[PDB]
Amino acid sequence: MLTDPIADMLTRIRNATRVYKESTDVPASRFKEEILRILAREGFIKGYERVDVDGKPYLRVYLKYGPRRQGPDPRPEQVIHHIRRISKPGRRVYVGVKEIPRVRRGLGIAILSTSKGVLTDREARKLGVGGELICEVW
Amino acid sequence: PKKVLTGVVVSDKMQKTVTVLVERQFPHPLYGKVIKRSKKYLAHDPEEKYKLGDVVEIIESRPISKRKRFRVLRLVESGRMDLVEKYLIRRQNYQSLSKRGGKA
Amino acid sequence: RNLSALKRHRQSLKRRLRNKAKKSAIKTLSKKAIQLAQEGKAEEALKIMRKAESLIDKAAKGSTLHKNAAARRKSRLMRKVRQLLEAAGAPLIGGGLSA
Amino acid sequence: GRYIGPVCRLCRREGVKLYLKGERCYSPKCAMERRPYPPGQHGQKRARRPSDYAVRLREKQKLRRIYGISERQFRNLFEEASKKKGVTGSVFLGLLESRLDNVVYRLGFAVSRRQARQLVRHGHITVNGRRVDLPSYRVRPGDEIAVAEKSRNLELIRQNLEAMKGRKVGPWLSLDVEGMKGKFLRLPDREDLALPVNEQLVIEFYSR
Amino acid sequence: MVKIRLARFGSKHNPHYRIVVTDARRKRDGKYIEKIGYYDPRKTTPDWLKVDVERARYWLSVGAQPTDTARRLLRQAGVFRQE
Amino acid sequence: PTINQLVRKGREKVRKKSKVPALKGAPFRRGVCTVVRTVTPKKPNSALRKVAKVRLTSGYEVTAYIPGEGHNLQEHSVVLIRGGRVKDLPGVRYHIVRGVYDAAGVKDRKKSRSKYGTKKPKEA
RNA sequence: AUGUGGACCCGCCCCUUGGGGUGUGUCCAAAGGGCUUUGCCCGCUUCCGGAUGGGCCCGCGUCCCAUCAGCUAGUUGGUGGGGUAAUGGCCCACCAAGGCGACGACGGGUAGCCGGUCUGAGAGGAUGGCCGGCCACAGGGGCACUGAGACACGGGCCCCACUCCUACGGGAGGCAGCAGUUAGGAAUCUUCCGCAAUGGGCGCAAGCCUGACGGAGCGACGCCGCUUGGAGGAAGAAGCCCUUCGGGGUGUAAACUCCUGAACCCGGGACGAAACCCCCGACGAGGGGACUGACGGUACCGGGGUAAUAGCGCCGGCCAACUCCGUGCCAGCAGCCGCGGUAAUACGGAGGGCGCGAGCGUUACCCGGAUUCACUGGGCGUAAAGGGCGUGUAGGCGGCCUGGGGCGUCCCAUGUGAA
Ligand SMILES: [Mg+2]
Ligand SMILES: [Mg+2]
Ligand SMILES: [Mg+2]
Ligand SMILES: [Mg+2]
Ligand SMILES: [Mg+2]
Ligand SMILES: [Mg+2]
Ligand SMILES: [Mg+2]
Ligand SMILES: [Mg+2]
Ligand SMILES: [Mg+2]
Ligand SMILES: [Mg+2]
Ligand SMILES: [Mg+2]
Ligand SMILES: [Mg+2]
Ligand SMILES: [Mg+2]
Ligand SMILES: [Mg+2]
Ligand SMILES: [Mg+2]
Ligand SMILES: [Mg+2]
Ligand SMILES: [Mg+2]
Ligand SMILES: [Mg+2]
Ligand SMILES: [Mg+2]
Ligand SMILES: [Mg+2]
Ligand SMILES: [Mg+2]
Ligand SMILES: [Mg+2]
Ligand SMILES: [Mg+2]
Ligand SMILES: [Mg+2]
Ligand SMILES: [Mg+2]
Ligand SMILES: [Mg+2]
Ligand SMILES: [Mg+2]
Ligand SMILES: [Mg+2]
Repeated sequence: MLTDPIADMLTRIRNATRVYKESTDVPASRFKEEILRILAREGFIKGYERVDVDGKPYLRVYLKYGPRRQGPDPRPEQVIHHIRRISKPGRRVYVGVKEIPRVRRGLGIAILSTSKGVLTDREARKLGVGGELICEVW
Repeated sequence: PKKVLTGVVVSDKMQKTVTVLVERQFPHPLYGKVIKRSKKYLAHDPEEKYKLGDVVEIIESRPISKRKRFRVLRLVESGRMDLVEKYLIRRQNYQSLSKRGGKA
Repeated sequence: RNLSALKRHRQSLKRRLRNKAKKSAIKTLSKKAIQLAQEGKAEEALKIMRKAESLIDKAAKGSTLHKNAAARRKSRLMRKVRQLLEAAGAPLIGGGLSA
Repeated sequence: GRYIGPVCRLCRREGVKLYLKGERCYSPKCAMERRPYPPGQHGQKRARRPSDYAVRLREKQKLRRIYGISERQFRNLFEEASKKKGVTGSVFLGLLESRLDNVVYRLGFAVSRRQARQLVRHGHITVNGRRVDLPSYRVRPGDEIAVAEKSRNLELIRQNLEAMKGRKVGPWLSLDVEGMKGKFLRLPDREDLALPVNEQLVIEFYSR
Repeated sequence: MVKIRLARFGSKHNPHYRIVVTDARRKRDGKYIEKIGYYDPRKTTPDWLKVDVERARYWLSVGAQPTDTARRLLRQAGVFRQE
Repeated sequence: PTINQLVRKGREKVRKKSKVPALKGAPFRRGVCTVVRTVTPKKPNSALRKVAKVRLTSGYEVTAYIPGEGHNLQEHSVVLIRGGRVKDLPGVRYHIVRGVYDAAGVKDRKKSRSKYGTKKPKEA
């Protein structure tokens, strides 16, 4: 089976960006959707949209990259240097609001899910909740 | 607050007493994985009223015998031998594990 | 040598002997009441149980029993005594019992 | 301990001019003056590029041997400015300059720190009217450092406090030449010191 | 019984006591019940005797017994306001 | 290992195996000197090395190096042992304390004198 | 006898495990002493309440070995009784046939646990010594007595071992209380002062007891403060340095240039001690000088006054610091790599130098570095490591959507986290 949908998506993204694809398809989940909302609003992708593939729901994800650099290897800088699933099945990770990590001195985010909903760290430190740490994305 | 526990009757072969299997899940100190774990309680059944299979609430009581310091508070949901079976099977795997074979 | 507080030991003996009699009094008086109750001799049986409850509380005045050690010995006694008189008896003198 | 041996052989080993002979390391004979090569039957041969350790070391014996302090007191001090709030580098120097044997040297009562030490040890110095005979006593700000009533008429004081006429003191001391009573206004800052020392190494040396 | 005494907490040649509620059977310097003051017998500090006087009244009301010296300091703070 | 495996089994820690069974892990043992033999070193060296089979109060029977120049270690002299493998003799993992009991300290040394247990030269 | 009241059996109601009220019957109290003598003091009996101290029960946490896998007969439960302050197979008769175990039972090994301590950036690792809390023991085993409390260290009985007395029948002992002796050991202190302070027992009090304690003694064992202050040349009966009996350094570094003044001497001399008690007011009233100091004539303050202990390790690289001579795989060095075979900065001396300094080195043990048991944070084609392959039990893990619960998870308040 698939044993981890969020990890799966987070990877599909990481993989597709390394080859500088335009979009990339991920099978749809109200939860995965709620995460990409953050990735857009924090500026790591251009956005997602609910396209249907073989009559089955997916989520085209339009990726951003930096500008065409110079010298040998002209390939552009990634907007997503790093992306890592943290709490995984059989290894659930929960932080209270006192223990939420500051990723990369704030030059990057940590998505996490709470009783108030899926938020970034700066957001969840604002409302004073903690929860299931889902991933870093510096 | 006298401790209160929720669990499954797994034995009725005693007079006025039932064995309760209280499960307790909790995260592991070093590795933080959430781990199930369980413990059996002998509980006071004054009217051989709780029959093998159901889920009850166990309450901390004045001692009644050796190793028997709980009375049965109230039934939660009735029969469900899926848990007894899971427990009865677990007990039967010991049939192997010895010096020879057994039942898997 | 010769700590003069072995005088404490001289007293323990003198006390031990005082207690030990009061116990035996209660013991052989309490059996006598039960055994008079297992025969319907209700008058004599309460005449003696009443005496026994008394030595019980008296013996609980000093250190010999004190506490509910006495209470218990009275509870066990009147309970046994009444039941046996209830195998056909009718408490005649009914001294220490209330019905 | 206190070292206490031939001094103007350390002027030479650290290679930096040092004022341990207080009066004499000014006139053309600090030994540094026209003999700046290290001591021993080797001071003139060519020096190989030192290891980063030797650099950190020499930079530390430099600072320590300026104040004439046992390594026991020194490390115990650094480890305090580490635990202390603020920049661990400079706090150190403020503690070293808060030592009463040094303050008495900075206020121009003796010519060297060495002679200054001996004036504390012999109860010629008072802090806030009371006598003090401890070269390691830590002067705080607002502490007026006087000279003993008994010793006011003493030879060395008359001579050494006289030459103080005209000279300026740090922008954290305030001496009064008349009653021979200076005052500790403020904990000195790094730029207040002209110490030919790079504490950044001294920090690194103990971070080993 | 329960008492109110002094438990010595200074240094050699430097005494500092702690007025304390404690069961008499207990060690002098061991686990007491409640601290209710301190006493520096050499008056080296301008505030060399403090007493939670509210509290002393509570322990004296359930039958704490002071030592002769503990009773001194209680009167000095005016625990029993003899007037 | 998976996380479930660390949970089930786990990590196992490391034992200290002492390279000096001076029994009670004391810092020195007394011993009565038996054989005061002479051994030839190994791999890349050559010499006549002074060793000593020692009978320990710890009931042990171990061989130990006699540091310094000459000794004075008879068939029955008594001696003190400390730690110290000698790289060159195998089986020798202890030293003798020059300057204690029958093993008189080295004579006429002027340098490393607190080892070899030579008193201060009377040069004062 | 008296019954304020309390205990017991039946009940009656409230409560809900044996909590509180209530009726009949029964049962249970007591101690006297002193007086500045008929009214004060300290006692005495029953009952309720408080406070302190403690018993028992439960959840959770608490080292290693699976080359320990099955364990259990009072063993698991029941009724009844015994025992206890009280629950309970704690104990006993009778009945049922149960209980525990791979989430490690049974066995073996090791060990007092903790507040803490050491280390580490942290997670973690190591530890439990002083101080404080709890437990256990008092030559070894067992048992009860007395009592509020003991299964009782300086109490009792019995048995076992050791020592001592013995008229040979029988007796006496127990420092793991302060000191001290002895043995063992690498190694661990004075048969000291004192009841002044704090604390304890008893006493109406005066007081008495207190190797609890407060002190002093010994030992660089530890920490912290402090002294040895510093301006000058160099003839080897076997003993002053550097190109051959030869080339500078030691080195501003002195056996003596002034200054100050450790030790030492002389005199003053304490805090710690105000209560208990006496005295007026009522036997706790701002009066007690009633009196009290072991440490100790010490700390500390003032006068006099001497130039007045330096040692230990290291100098091939790691690792700060180099030359001469002697020695020739010898004597020896050595933490690891290594040096010595005639030209040695590595051995041994010397001069010089580096590090620390009343200490400096060696050994031992713990953490570190070691991301080398890797949760943070490692690996397994060839370096160590994929099970010869499958089937599948327990276990771990689990696609999309909706709704309920709120066990996990999160937040606020709160109690606790003693010193
Ligand atoms: Mg008596
Ligand atoms: Mg009567
Ligand atoms: Mg043990
Ligand atoms: Mg013994
Ligand atoms: Mg009593
Ligand atoms: Mg008794
Ligand atoms: Mg006793
Ligand atoms: Mg004894
Ligand atoms: Mg011996
Ligand atoms: Mg007293
Ligand atoms: Mg003492
Ligand atoms: Mg006074
Ligand atoms: Mg008064
Ligand atoms: Mg070097
Ligand atoms: Mg050497
Ligand atoms: Mg040579
Ligand atoms: Mg050499
Ligand atoms: Mg020192
Ligand atoms: Mg590690
Ligand atoms: Mg580590
Ligand atoms: Mg890992
Ligand atoms: Mg590896
Ligand atoms: Mg291989
Ligand atoms: Mg294979
Ligand atoms: Mg799911
Ligand atoms: Mg919840
Ligand atoms: Mg809280
Ligand atoms: Mg605390």
